[PDB]
Amino acid sequence: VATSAHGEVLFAAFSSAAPPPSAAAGASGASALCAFPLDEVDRLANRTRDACYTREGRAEDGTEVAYIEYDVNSDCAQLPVDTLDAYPCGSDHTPSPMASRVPLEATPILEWPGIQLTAVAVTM
Amino acid sequence: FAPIPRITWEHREVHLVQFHEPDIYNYSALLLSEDKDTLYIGAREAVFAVNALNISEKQHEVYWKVSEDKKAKCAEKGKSKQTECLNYIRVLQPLSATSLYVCGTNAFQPACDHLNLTSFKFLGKNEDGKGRCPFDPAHSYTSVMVDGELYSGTSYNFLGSEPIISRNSSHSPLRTEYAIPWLNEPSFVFADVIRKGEDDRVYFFFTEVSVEYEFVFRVLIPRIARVCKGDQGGLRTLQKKWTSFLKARLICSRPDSGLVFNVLRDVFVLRSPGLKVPVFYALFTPQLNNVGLSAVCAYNLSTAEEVFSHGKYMQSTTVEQSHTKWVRYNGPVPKPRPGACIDSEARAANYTSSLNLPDKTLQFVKDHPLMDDSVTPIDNRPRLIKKDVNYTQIVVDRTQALDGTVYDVMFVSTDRGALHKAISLEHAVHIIEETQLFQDFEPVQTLLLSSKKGNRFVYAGSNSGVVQAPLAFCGKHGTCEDCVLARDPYCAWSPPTATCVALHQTESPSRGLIQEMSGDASVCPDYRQHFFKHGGTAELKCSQKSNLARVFWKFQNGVLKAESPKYGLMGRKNLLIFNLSEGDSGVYQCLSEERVKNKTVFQVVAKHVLEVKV
Ligand SMILES: *[C@@H]1O[C@H](CO)[C@@H](O[C@@H]2O[C@H](CO)[C@@H](O[C@@H]3O[C@H](CO)[C@@H](O)[C@H](O)[C@@H]3O)[C@H](O)[C@H]2NC(C)=O)[C@H](O)[C@H]1NC(C)=O
Ligand SMILES: *[C@@H]1O[C@H](CO)[C@@H](O[C@@H]2O[C@H](CO)[C@@H](O[C@@H]3O[C@H](CO)[C@@H](O)[C@H](O)[C@@H]3O)[C@H](O)[C@H]2NC(C)=O)[C@H](O)[C@H]1NC(C)=O
Ligand SMILES: *[C@@H]1O[C@H](CO)[C@@H](O[C@@H]2O[C@H](CO)[C@@H](O[C@@H]3O[C@H](CO)[C@@H](O)[C@H](O)[C@@H]3O)[C@H](O)[C@H]2NC(C)=O)[C@H](O)[C@H]1NC(C)=O
Ligand SMILES: *[C@@H]1O[C@H](CO)[C@@H](O[C@@H]2O[C@H](CO)[C@@H](O)[C@H](O)[C@H]2NC(C)=O)[C@H](O)[C@H]1NC(C)=O
Ligand SMILES: *[C@@H]1O[C@H](CO)[C@@H](O[C@@H]2O[C@H](CO)[C@@H](O)[C@H](O)[C@H]2NC(C)=O)[C@H](O)[C@H]1NC(C)=O
Ligand SMILES: *[C@@H]1O[C@H](CO)[C@@H](O[C@@H]2O[C@H](CO)[C@@H](O)[C@H](O)[C@H]2NC(C)=O)[C@H](O)[C@H]1NC(C)=O
Ligand SMILES: *[C@@H]1O[C@H](CO)[C@@H](O)[C@H](O)[C@H]1NC(C)=O
Repeated sequence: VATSAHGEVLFAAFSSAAPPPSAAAGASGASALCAFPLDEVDRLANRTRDACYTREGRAEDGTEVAYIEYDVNSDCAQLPVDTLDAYPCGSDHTPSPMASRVPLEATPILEWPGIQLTAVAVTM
Repeated sequence: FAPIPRITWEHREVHLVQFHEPDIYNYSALLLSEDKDTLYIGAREAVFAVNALNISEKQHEVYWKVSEDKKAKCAEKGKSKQTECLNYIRVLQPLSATSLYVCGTNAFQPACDHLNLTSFKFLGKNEDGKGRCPFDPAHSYTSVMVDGELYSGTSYNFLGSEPIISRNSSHSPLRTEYAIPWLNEPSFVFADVIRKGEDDRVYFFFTEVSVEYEFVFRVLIPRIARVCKGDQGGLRTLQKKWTSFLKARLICSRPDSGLVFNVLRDVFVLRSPGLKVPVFYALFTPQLNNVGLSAVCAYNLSTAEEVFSHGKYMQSTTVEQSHTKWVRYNGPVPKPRPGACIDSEARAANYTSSLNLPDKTLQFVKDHPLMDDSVTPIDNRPRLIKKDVNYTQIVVDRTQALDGTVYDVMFVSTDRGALHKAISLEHAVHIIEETQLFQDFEPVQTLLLSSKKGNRFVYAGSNSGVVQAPLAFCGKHGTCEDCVLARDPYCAWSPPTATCVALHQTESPSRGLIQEMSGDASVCPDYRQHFFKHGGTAELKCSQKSNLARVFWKFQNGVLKAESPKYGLMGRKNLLIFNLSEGDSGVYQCLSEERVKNKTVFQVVAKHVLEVKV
């Protein structure tokens, strides 16, 4: 994250995959740096929670945005609207563990074709 | 497949005692006292004590109703305020001579308490029944009180995402692991202690999603499991966890017919006065294409004990390289045996408890709770397979016939409030009778047998009330032939009293009594008058109880054909003479014919003397 104190943007180095999950080495593999503002992170997690709690993970208009991950015998629900405000961090009655169908998308700011990024530090 | 119930008793034609409290529903928990004279009923928001000899006699009552602030709390959690947000009694167990251990769902706050029997008032112990009692009245649940410690199988939470087989001990609390190898979406059916160096065991029966099998949809599989009473958990690993938990497939099928019943519904332990080994009578239905079918498989405890004691375990393996498959483990098994009890052998190797077992053995059982061998039924086939019936609960009474031949009497309840009485005759099922216990066709949720001298009864609970039935209705049988033909080990014909009596109940002489399970009514020793107007029509009423017999009419010593215009059959049994004239007068005989073995048994049902006026 940006530091000079602790920003609101997550800077993440990604590398393309080799055929255990090893990044393709040398000039055959590339790396990229993506920025995911943490508010964008929270916006999506919040809408994943909201869908899964109140509108069966479907979320109007269309649909199939949230589900229960890791094969847990739970399902998304049609709970009252008030659940969102009453239980922000959930409860014994809310669906868990939740996960998004919709991914959090970022376009690179850095795209290095022959380099395999291993460490990130950002300042301002 | 098993035939149709030989005789059908309407709720109207038999003596059945009923019990229900106005505005009180879901009579799902039944428990009778030590003395067997007081049956306790656990319903929705109430507990009663009724005279077990006449369930209609209400002795004591106690309520445990939910507060409006607790109902609204539950409703705010999107549950049904007037349905699910109420106190469903789920745990009704003996605690002492002067108390019972009671747990209810309680608008999804499982709560436990002690019912003071001398007062029939709750003690307000207000214990958190999380793990002991389900939150949801929909969730599966099972409990057995062993040495004043509750052994329970249910959900550990509100959503029913966490299953649990645990012991609320206080001294040594133990529970299962929250892992697929241990339990994979189970639906609890039954639990009991199988008592004896050798330790006692606490068996558990349930249906869960199979790991060993793969099909179009996820396949369910019945499970027999056990834990050791003396379990104290592991020291370094399995801290506060079962070290004695082993499970296996419970197989109920006829393969030459492609019939597989992979959903367990009920389990009854036949505790033989004679036989040293108990027999589990298990009730199953198929997961796939149930339309519906029911099967009753009987399992010898020794068989299951053989699997848990000497059977090879199953290994889980990684397969290409994101999948898990389960195969027979043929590798080295640790000693002491993983999952075994603290027996004579262990004590010799200076092992006093699970707390001092090697980590090698404890790790093994934790990673291998499932056995490769299936637990198979006696004679490797079901005792009964029935079609067009969804059986709900089962009870079995081991009864000695006049002959001395022992029959295991199967009382099986249906999802339409009926009870079937069946016995496995010579290599074929005989369904003696069926009785409509509930006039409202309410499914029998719970069933409980008292085979004790004097108080011989079956007690069935549904959402609408409770019913009390005897084990036989010998008196309903009119003739000796009718008494014998029933092929009920409970019923014998008494020539001195001219009544069909209940053998092993009545004070009639044993040596001078008639019973033949062959159905040969040959062992037995051996006129409604009408006057109708000319031209008029006659209805000659005739009826019998065998659903397996057909009736035909006879006039002037010949088999009359009930065809238009002169004759007609009303309701397939009542004869209709249409145009009365001089020649129609005389004797009309209604006769029945029923096949027993190869032979046919003709009986004269009705005798009529019809006289046509001029
Ligand atoms: C994701 O959803 C959560 C709620 O489930 C959002 O949290 C709520 O966000 C508001 C927005 O600021 C918070 O209000 C503010 O709190 C600060 C703290 O003192 C106060 O100074 C402001 O005047 C205002 O009242 C609210 O407290 C917070 N509630 C919780 C439980 O966290 C979150 O903001 C959402 N994030 C995104 C990106 O949508
Ligand atoms: C349930 O399973 C147990 C486990 O074996 C069965 O018990 C055993 O049955 C065998 C079969 O005969 C008995 O062996 C022998 O019986 C004959 C009959 O008189 C006798 O002459 C031989 O000398 C020998 O004893 C074995 O002893 C017996 N053991 C026990 C503990 O019962 C049991 O019969 C099975 N029950 C059902 C309903 O399947
Ligand atoms: C406890 O016993 C009561 C007594 O019968 C059971 O009541 C019944 O509950 C079912 C629903 O679970 C009612 O069925 C209906 O379902 C449709 C489908 O959506 C719904 O639209 C209707 O409004 C209604 O809920 C049934 O009519 C009702 N019986 C009576 C006489 O009201 C109760 O379900 C039992 N609870 C348990 C856990 O067994
Ligand atoms: C169980 O219920 C009985 C019924 O009242 C309770 O009995 C009373 O006990 C007190 C002493 O604690 C006596 O002084 C009273 O005379 C008893 N009354 C009767 C009618 O027996 C008993 O105490 C209750 N047990 C518990 C643990 O509360
Ligand atoms: C369920 O577990 C609780 C947890 O301890 C048991 O509670 C103890 O019960 C004994 C009497 O049996 C009391 O003397 C202790 O003071 C209680 N301690 C606590 C923390 O509650 C309870 O008895 C267990 N119930 C059953 C049926 O096994
Ligand atoms: C046996 O039980 C099954 C359910 O296990 C019954 O099937 C249901 O019947 C109702 C009645 O219309 C249908 O609405 C359901 O869709 C059926 N469900 C399934 C899975 O088939 C069956 O009718 C019962 N039959 C008997 C003879 O008891
Ligand atoms: C007990 O059963 C008998 C038999 O008819 C009945 O007369 C009596 O009223 C019943 N007792 C109660 C309390 O219902």
